[PDB]
Amino acid sequence: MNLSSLKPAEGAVKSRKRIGRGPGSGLGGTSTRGHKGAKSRSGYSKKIGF
Amino acid sequence: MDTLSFKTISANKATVTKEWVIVDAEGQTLGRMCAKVAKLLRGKYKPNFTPHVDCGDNVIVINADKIVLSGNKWDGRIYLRHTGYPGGQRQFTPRDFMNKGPEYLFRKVVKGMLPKNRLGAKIIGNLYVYAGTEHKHEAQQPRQLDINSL
Amino acid sequence: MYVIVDIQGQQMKVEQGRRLFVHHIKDVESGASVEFDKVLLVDNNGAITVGSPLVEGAKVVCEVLTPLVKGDKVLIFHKKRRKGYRKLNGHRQQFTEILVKEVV
Amino acid sequence: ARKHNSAEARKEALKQMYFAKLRNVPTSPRKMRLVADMIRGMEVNRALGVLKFSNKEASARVEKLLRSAVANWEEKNERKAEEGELFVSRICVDGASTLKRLRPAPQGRGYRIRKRSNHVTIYVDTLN
Amino acid sequence: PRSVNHVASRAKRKRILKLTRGYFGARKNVWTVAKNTWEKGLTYAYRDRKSKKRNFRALWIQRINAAARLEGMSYSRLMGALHANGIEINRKVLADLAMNHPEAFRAIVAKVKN
RNA sequence: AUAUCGGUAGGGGAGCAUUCCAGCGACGUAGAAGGGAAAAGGGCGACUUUUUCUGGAGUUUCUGGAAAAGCAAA
RNA sequence: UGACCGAUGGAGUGAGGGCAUGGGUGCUAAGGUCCAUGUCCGAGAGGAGAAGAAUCCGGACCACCGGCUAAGGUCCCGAAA
RNA sequence: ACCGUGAGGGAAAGGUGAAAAGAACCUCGAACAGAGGAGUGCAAUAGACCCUGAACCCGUCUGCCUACAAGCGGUAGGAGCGCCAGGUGUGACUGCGUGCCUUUUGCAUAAUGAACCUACGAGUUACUGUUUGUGGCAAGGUUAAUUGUU
Ligand SMILES: [K+]
Ligand SMILES: [K+]
Ligand SMILES: [K+]
Ligand SMILES: [K+]
Ligand SMILES: [K+]
Ligand SMILES: [K+]
Ligand SMILES: [K+]
Ligand SMILES: [Mg+2]
Ligand SMILES: [Mg+2]
Ligand SMILES: [Mg+2]
Ligand SMILES: [Mg+2]
Ligand SMILES: [Mg+2]
Ligand SMILES: [Mg+2]
Ligand SMILES: [Mg+2]
Ligand SMILES: [Mg+2]
Ligand SMILES: [Mg+2]
Ligand SMILES: [Mg+2]
Ligand SMILES: [Mg+2]
Ligand SMILES: [Mg+2]
Ligand SMILES: [Mg+2]
Ligand SMILES: [Mg+2]
Ligand SMILES: [Mg+2]
Ligand SMILES: [Mg+2]
Ligand SMILES: [Mg+2]
Ligand SMILES: [Mg+2]
Ligand SMILES: [Mg+2]
Ligand SMILES: [Mg+2]
Ligand SMILES: [Mg+2]
Ligand SMILES: [Mg+2]
Ligand SMILES: [Mg+2]
Ligand SMILES: [Mg+2]
Ligand SMILES: [Mg+2]
Ligand SMILES: [Mg+2]
Ligand SMILES: [Mg+2]
Ligand SMILES: [Mg+2]
Ligand SMILES: [Mg+2]
Ligand SMILES: [Mg+2]
Ligand SMILES: [Mg+2]
Ligand SMILES: [Mg+2]
Ligand SMILES: [Mg+2]
Ligand SMILES: [Mg+2]
Ligand SMILES: [Mg+2]
Ligand SMILES: [Mg+2]
Ligand code: NA
Repeated sequence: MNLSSLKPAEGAVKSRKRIGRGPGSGLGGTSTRGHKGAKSRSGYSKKIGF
Repeated sequence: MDTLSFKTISANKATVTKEWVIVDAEGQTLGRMCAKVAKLLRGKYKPNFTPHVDCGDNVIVINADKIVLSGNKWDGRIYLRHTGYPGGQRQFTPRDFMNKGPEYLFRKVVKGMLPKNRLGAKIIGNLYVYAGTEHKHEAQQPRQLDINSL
Repeated sequence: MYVIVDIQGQQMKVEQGRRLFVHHIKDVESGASVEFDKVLLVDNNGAITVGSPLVEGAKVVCEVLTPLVKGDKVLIFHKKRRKGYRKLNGHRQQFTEILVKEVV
Repeated sequence: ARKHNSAEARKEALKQMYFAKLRNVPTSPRKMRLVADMIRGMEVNRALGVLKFSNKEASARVEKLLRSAVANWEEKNERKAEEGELFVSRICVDGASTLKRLRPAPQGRGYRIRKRSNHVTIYVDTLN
Repeated sequence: PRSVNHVASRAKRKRILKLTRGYFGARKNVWTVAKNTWEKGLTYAYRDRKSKKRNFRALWIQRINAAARLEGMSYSRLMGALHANGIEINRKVLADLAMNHPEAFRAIVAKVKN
């Protein structure tokens, strides 16, 4: 190979997850969060030990 | 592009086979005769029947006043209508229609067995009802038909 | 002279030199001779024969002109309102065009 | 060279069209369109009389535009138009740019006022 | 770097607006109205592709009924006789013969009218 | 070969387009990008090709890399 | 059948509802309310019932102008005596 | 700029052409108000708001349809007419069809939301853990700050 035909090993790289970008992706709308409650809001975190 | 190459052909204004027929109402029941008349007008007896074309027959009914209504229907069937004003419901009977004229009763019965659209509104004009056996429809040569055969 | 015969599970009325489109026939070439011997009716300009167990000896020989004709695209759409579910695919049916040489 | 060739073709086409234009007239296009629809298709001298005696304000400007279009026909044909020979073959009114102003309303509110403009185009041709 | 897909974003709308041609009023050219109309039509088309087979079979049956009643039999009796005699001509072919080849239809009827 | 293939919340898999970069190939005043019209194509689709009018100076393929990486409603 | 069980990565849900059966409560009232056993809607399109979330039949990979049936039907609107 | 007594708040707005060669002169008109010519220029549909010139929105012409007709405006059939050789515009007449989003046990709902178009608009990055795909070494594995030569 050279600089014009570079190739990583099979399965070495993988595309990241992108949410909130439409219905076809399966990750739009509520964007994997469910509907309501505390865990659906921006800035929710888990109180560890609670 | 067309990959069918074997279609069913619809009749049109230039390909229909319209005929004038004469039927008699000497002792027939009103509804039972009018169902067959509706089939004749619609064109259910023609092998090239097409539901979007006026492809039926022009029907002349003679001896309309000899039609028979069984039971107490001549005065016990209450037709209701409304004038559009408050307290404006009215009643009338097949006897009232017959007194007005047999063509009115026959038209009322057949419109009701015909389809409820523009085509049916056009079809109802192909029916001709006469009280006696004398009518004037020369130049078209109508064909007598035995309604009991249908 | 016309016969009623079925080709790929569909009955067609065929005469001599007609250029039919039928459902795709696999592993054929241009000019290949195909044979169909399941005639149901034969009408020879006045004389009509109808076969229950088909018409014995009847036969239709055709030649393949195009081995793969694709039909017009159809949009396939599924949607359930207020649920977010939605998908839109495309479909093209596959045909082969034949020309009928001899009608026995 | 492409734009030069296209421009030459357009210039050659323009030599057989007899038209005049009025641009940026400060006046409602919907009101001018009434007069345009009134005079569309008329013989030119009759149209000139109609515009002279019409009860709409825009007819005064349309009359000058029609006179200019007749003069352009005469210049491009190198003669004079005989009586009853020309007619209004095409006329349109288009909306132009709008001036925006503000008018005070009660209780401190303010509303926008639109002062509209229009373009008019007139063609003339012989009654063929 | 900054990425904005202006041309692709506009081309996606223009392609669908090419398909909404012929509609009434705002439904032909106003994007959020035209797109809404287009998808409902696609659901209609899916349903109508299924209902077309039912409609054409009903038309064939009515034409066959008319021709058989000309020949002196009803549709149900004719179909019973056809299935008893075991001939496999389908309703589309029978209706086409009834409308266009009455002699062939008469032959079919006479074969099974025994 | 047989079986299977309705789906909300949600889990998993495989891809398209966009902007810039490296390497390798190309195109352009004998007409680039953009704009209008038409035609064709894709297991399927996101989309991609071709012709023509306008336009009058830049654009693009393949492999890999990185993100201000996609709107119909707040 | 095949997905039962272990260990690990990622969750969502924790407002349910109708019908049938066994009950409590109510007035042997409620499209009422509280449990249990099934089922369906929820998340399920198609057919009949005129038109109905869950009653009757039936689980939609795509195409077809082919054929057989289910519930329910076969005088006309409306397919078939 | 504008707004506020004041502290203070706080916009919008780039592009003719290589070169102004930025249109002498003629015609209509009271007037360049504007236009039609002539001329300059590769180009003026580059003419001063001037490169390109999209949508919503507004017109004219041509083709077909439309004054007995009734519901999300489409979809599947289907005559006739009209254009450029199997394509294309329109569409008499027929069947089926209560938008979409969100929220809900359940919405045509008389529950929420949007005048329309163009443009703008919402899971990102850093560090530390943990699991996994792929790799390098392997009873070992790996350097941090920093230092030399370039
Ligand atoms: K009922
Ligand atoms: K029937
Ligand atoms: K320019
Ligand atoms: K330039
Ligand atoms: K423009
Ligand atoms: K319609
Ligand atoms: K309210
Ligand atoms: Mg989901
Ligand atoms: Mg949404
Ligand atoms: Mg929400
Ligand atoms: Mg909740
Ligand atoms: Mg939650
Ligand atoms: Mg906050
Ligand atoms: Mg003014
Ligand atoms: Mg005046
Ligand atoms: Mg005041
Ligand atoms: Mg909108
Ligand atoms: Mg299934
Ligand atoms: Mg699925
Ligand atoms: Mg060019
Ligand atoms: Mg670029
Ligand atoms: Mg790449
Ligand atoms: Mg973005
Ligand atoms: Mg946008
Ligand atoms: Mg709780
Ligand atoms: Mg609870
Ligand atoms: Mg309850
Ligand atoms: Mg109860
Ligand atoms: Mg829910
Ligand atoms: Mg279920
Ligand atoms: Mg149902
Ligand atoms: Mg059967
Ligand atoms: Mg002045
Ligand atoms: Mg130009
Ligand atoms: Mg410009
Ligand atoms: Mg009337
Ligand atoms: Mg009329
Ligand atoms: Mg509620
Ligand atoms: Mg509902
Ligand atoms: Mg609310
Ligand atoms: Mg509102
Ligand atoms: Mg609403
Ligand atoms: Mg908006
Ligand atoms: Na995935």
